[PDB]
Amino acid sequence: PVWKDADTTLFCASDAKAYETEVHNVWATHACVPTDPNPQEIHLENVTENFNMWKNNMVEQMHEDIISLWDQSLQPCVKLTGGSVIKQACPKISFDPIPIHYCTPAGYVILKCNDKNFNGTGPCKNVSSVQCTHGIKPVVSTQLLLNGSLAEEEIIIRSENLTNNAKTIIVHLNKSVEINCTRPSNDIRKAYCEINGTKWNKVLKQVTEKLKEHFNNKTIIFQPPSGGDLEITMHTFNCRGEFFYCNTTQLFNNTCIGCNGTITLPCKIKQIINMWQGTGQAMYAPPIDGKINCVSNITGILLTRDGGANNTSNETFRPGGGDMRDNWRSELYKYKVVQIE
Ligand SMILES: C[C@@H]1CN(C(=O)N2C[C@H](CO)C[C@H](C(=O)Nc3ccc(Cl)c(F)c3)C2)C[C@H](C)N1C
Ligand SMILES: *[C@@H]1O[C@H](CO)[C@@H](O)[C@H](O)[C@H]1NC(C)=O
Ligand SMILES: *[C@@H]1O[C@H](CO)[C@@H](O)[C@H](O)[C@H]1NC(C)=O
Ligand SMILES: *[C@@H]1O[C@H](CO)[C@@H](O)[C@H](O)[C@H]1NC(C)=O
Ligand SMILES: *[C@@H]1O[C@H](CO)[C@@H](O)[C@H](O)[C@H]1NC(C)=O
Ligand SMILES: *[C@@H]1O[C@H](CO)[C@@H](O)[C@H](O)[C@H]1NC(C)=O
Ligand SMILES: *[C@@H]1O[C@H](CO)[C@@H](O)[C@H](O)[C@H]1NC(C)=O
Ligand SMILES: *[C@@H]1O[C@H](CO)[C@@H](O)[C@H](O)[C@H]1NC(C)=O
Ligand SMILES: *[C@@H]1O[C@H](CO)[C@@H](O)[C@H](O)[C@H]1NC(C)=O
Ligand SMILES: *[C@@H]1O[C@H](CO)[C@@H](O)[C@H](O)[C@H]1NC(C)=O
Ligand SMILES: *[C@@H]1O[C@H](CO)[C@@H](O)[C@H](O)[C@H]1NC(C)=O
Ligand SMILES: *[C@@H]1O[C@H](CO)[C@@H](O)[C@H](O)[C@H]1NC(C)=O
Ligand SMILES: *[C@@H]1O[C@H](CO)[C@@H](O)[C@H](O)[C@H]1NC(C)=O
Ligand SMILES: *[C@@H]1O[C@H](CO)[C@@H](O)[C@H](O)[C@H]1NC(C)=O
Ligand SMILES: [Cl-]
Ligand SMILES: [Cl-]
Ligand SMILES: [Cl-]
Repeated sequence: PVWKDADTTLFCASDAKAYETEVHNVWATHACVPTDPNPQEIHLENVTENFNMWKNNMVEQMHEDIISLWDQSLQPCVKLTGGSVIKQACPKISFDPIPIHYCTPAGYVILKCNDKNFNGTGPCKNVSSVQCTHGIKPVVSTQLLLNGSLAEEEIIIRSENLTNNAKTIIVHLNKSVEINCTRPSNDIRKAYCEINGTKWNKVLKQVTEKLKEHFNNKTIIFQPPSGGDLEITMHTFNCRGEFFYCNTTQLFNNTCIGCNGTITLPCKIKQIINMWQGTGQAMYAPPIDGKINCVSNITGILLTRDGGANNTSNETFRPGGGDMRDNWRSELYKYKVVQIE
């Protein structure tokens, strides 16, 4: 037994099939080990550990991994960084995120919180020790968290500090909503996403009811973002190498709270991108021919609540995003690196 909170350089593991030209497979082929063929978490009886997803170095180390992965894979034709114009080739590559694991070196270990209602902050009773995390797809996106895990029971909200309106709110759905996005073949940048309105409006109600429990039964309002750049104002994600920008006004505004068809969101495949890894912009080539389709699971929402509403009866929320660290936080919340003393 015995341990103390600390961090160390982690290493990764994946099922990266060799020869596969998919850029996540080739990055994990040369940078990760094959996953443990025989894991085993030694359950710790009557233990109580304190976690903190918002102050966790694991998400920082995962962040630099995805920065590096994206930095070797999808290379932009022209990168406008720091005021420079570093040009390149931009071969249309194969893109499809693979689950990645994070495993302690000898001398350290990860603790996993098995409390089904754990919100990512503070005490946890059902603690267990693991050598690796689990298969985590590094899906880069804003507004909506796609292709992740779901809450095991009720809807969990996650925030470093709910009263602080500047701290991001992560909503962990206990049930996914299918997002189906397509770019029909022969405007080649014209695309759309289909969401079944009955599913979405239902879980959006459950979210608003759970959100009500954490704001003194205040009226909960869902409005679209208060301006900014397109990466924040629209649900942005990457599908088969193409950067999709989808207008989600029909989701935080169609407050059907004669409306339960299939919501069709408008989308544009953008070339000039505002990077998430930092710095500035990236210019990619026009989309590949053929039908560009990706069907993903909506498993989380990145929310931000308006400030000066203390003296009112409403709490308005808008979809957030931009810091991919919160995206990794959405799956690494239950994990925590401890060194054995
Ligand atoms: C977390 C921030 C990142 N950052 C920014 O400047 N921006 C501003 C930019 C527009 O304002 C949008 C950036 C974004 O999230 N882009 C994006 C790109 C592709 C896809 Cl697929 C996606 F889902 C999102 C966020 C720099 C800084 C080092 N970091 C703190
Ligand atoms: C604690 O979590 C583990 C993980 O599956 C499992 O044994 C069970 O859900 C919990 N144990 C108890 C005794 O409740
Ligand atoms: C989407 O969600 C369903 C049910 O929640 C699940 O069975 C399925 O495996 C998920 N798909 C992916 C790609 O994770
Ligand atoms: C999800 O959690 C909500 C609580 O906000 C609950 O009302 C609902 O029944 C749950 N649904 C599932 C499928 O777990
Ligand atoms: C998270 O859970 C802890 C312990 O149950 C509680 O003290 C804290 O207020 C919760 N935070 C949020 C944002 O729900
Ligand atoms: C009122 O606003 C301040 C910031 O201006 C914030 O610190 C405080 O938490 C708010 N009141 C409540 C009850 O949250
Ligand atoms: C949470 O936010 C409020 C509002 O600014 C602040 O007064 C309070 O100190 C914060 N809590 C912590 C633990 O920092
Ligand atoms: C996704 O949309 C395309 C185009 O509308 C359609 O052909 C396909 O059947 C849809 N799939 C799902 C699972 O909704
Ligand atoms: C919110 O409203 C419900 C009514 O369904 C009530 O039972 C509950 O106590 C209220 N919560 C708070 C924190 O006032
Ligand atoms: C999204 O579409 C609505 C119309 O439904 C429009 O008013 C809004 O400006 C669009 N969003 C952006 C960021 O342009
Ligand atoms: C949706 O929000 C936009 C502002 O972004 C506004 O044009 C429109 O009136 C809203 N829709 C509804 C039904 O209120
Ligand atoms: C709308 O929902 C009702 C049940 O609430 C269902 O019977 C009806 O078929 C739905 N409408 C459409 C067009 O699917
Ligand atoms: C949406 O999903 C619900 C299941 O929650 C289903 O009953 C309904 O028929 C779906 N509507 C459409 C238009 O696909
Ligand atoms: C989500 O997973 C599905 C199935 O693996 C895949 O087709 C889709 O492209 C993924 N979505 C994103 C945004 O990576
Ligand atoms: Cl191993
Ligand atoms: Cl060019
Ligand atoms: Cl309103």
